[PDB]
Amino acid sequence: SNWLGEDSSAYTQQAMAAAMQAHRYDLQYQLYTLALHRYLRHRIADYDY
Amino acid sequence: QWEPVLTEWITAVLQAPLNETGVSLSQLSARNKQVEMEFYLPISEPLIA
Amino acid sequence: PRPLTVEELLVVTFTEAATAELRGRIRSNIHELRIACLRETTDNPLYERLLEEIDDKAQAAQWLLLAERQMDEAAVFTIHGFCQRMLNLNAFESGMLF
Amino acid sequence: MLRVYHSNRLDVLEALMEFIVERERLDDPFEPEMILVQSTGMAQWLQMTLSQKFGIAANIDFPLPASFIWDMFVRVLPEIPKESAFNKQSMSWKLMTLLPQLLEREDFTLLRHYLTDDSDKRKLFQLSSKAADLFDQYLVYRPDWLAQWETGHLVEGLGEAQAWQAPLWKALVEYTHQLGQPRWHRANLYQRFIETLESATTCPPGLPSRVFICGISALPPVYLQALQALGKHIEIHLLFTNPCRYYWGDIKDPAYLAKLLTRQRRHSFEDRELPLFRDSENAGQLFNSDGEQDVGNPLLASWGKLGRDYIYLLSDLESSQELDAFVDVTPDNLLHNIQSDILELENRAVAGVNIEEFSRSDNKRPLDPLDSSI
Repeated sequence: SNWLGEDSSAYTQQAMAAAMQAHRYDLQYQLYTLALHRYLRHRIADYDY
Repeated sequence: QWEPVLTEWITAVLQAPLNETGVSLSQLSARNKQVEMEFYLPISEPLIA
Repeated sequence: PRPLTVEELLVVTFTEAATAELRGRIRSNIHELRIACLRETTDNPLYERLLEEIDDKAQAAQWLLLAERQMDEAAVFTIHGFCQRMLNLNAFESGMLF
Repeated sequence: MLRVYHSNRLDVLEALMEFIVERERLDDPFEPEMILVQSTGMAQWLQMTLSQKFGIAANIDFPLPASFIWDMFVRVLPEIPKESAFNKQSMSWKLMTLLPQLLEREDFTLLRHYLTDDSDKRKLFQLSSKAADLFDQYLVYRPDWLAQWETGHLVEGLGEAQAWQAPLWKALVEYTHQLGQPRWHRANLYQRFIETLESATTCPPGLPSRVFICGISALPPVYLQALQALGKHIEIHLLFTNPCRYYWGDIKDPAYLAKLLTRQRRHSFEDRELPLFRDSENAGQLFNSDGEQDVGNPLLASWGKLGRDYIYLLSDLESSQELDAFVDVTPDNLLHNIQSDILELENRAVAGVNIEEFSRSDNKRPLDPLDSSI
């Protein structure tokens, strides 16, 4: 949940892509995927990404 | 007085077509979910930015 | 009529420094008396008189050991610290909050 | 089948956790791993060590023992609500309404004299809170008194204030029945739970595969009995960190210590127990009525009351598998000397009982004057 997008046109695939780089949320991608991969390699035997 | 607005907003957000499969979260049972995980990643060799 | 214990000997001492000094002197006297009763010999005249008065040396040693271990809750207190705890104990009779 | 892992340090018990969870593994990835703790620092340390060894330590639950017991109650027994109706604040709020009506009953004169001075509800609130706290402690530790007070009897050999506590409990039970909230609670639930668990099939539904208990040195006998009953069908591990090596508990009967000849197993090889198996058993090491008087180290004998109670509780189970894994220390420093003297359960104090040993002072252990341990 975030800022007051008073019009529905302020939540399109370009506005969110701009806000992704403007708030640097792209690090969470790799960090969370690595964290979940390191857990799957311990839980599931014969795991393929 | 926020109740009629919220009770349709929840139903609107609970039925989205996410990724062409596993969409519309109401078709997910309790055996297939795990909420609020917490992890720990030990890192050596100090991370240069 | 009966031998008492550590937590049933109330002493209302005037000032806090005097309470601390009294506690230290009582603890040291108990330790030295227990050592002298174990060894059956001493040099202090009052300790010699007490050791001559006591008959059961082993029972006396046990009582002094229990007293020394019980000493971390001894009542060498002041009047305010006494009245406060008595009020907080019999709050039903005294009409106080908790 | 309730394995109890005695040890001396926490690094050894940490290696036993990592060996078991690596040797076997859970099938479903979404099934959590349950570990019982008491504070948050222990949980943080456990997560740090597990994650440091493995690579990640995720999806681990740390519930309180009471919450774990209630979860097992609602999982095994049917139609139980997810949380009890007798909370630590709900009793206070109910007695807030209950006390003015219950007043003027020929047994509440003390409360009448306490209350009718003035009324900003402060005294009533404090009395209700203290009463609720006391009843919660009763519910946790001694349920037999509540079982008698449900019918309305009085127990003999007990002190005063029962005459104003028991009708209060009975009226509270009647009030919470009058509202319509669920009736079940921890005093009358555990007996039915252990009764329906002791004699049943080997496959109850929804129970977890295994559970560990780390860093706990305080457990009520009711919870111990419930865990012993639950350990028959699932594999449960218990980790107790005791300082001593041999048995340093108490006694109950001149034939109970004959029954105390249970066999502790070494973690890999053979059996161990306290030395001098019969002379130190029947002789003055164990006293006729109470526990040991010649315990050993005076520091242990003067400080380990709670440890004595806990080892006496765990030295009474019947289905447990008592195994040990200790580690020795060498005497080189002052601190290591004291720790070794505590662990070996030996006395090293010079008293001077006779003139020769009082004169000669060359029988203690020498000290390095450059030591900086203590």
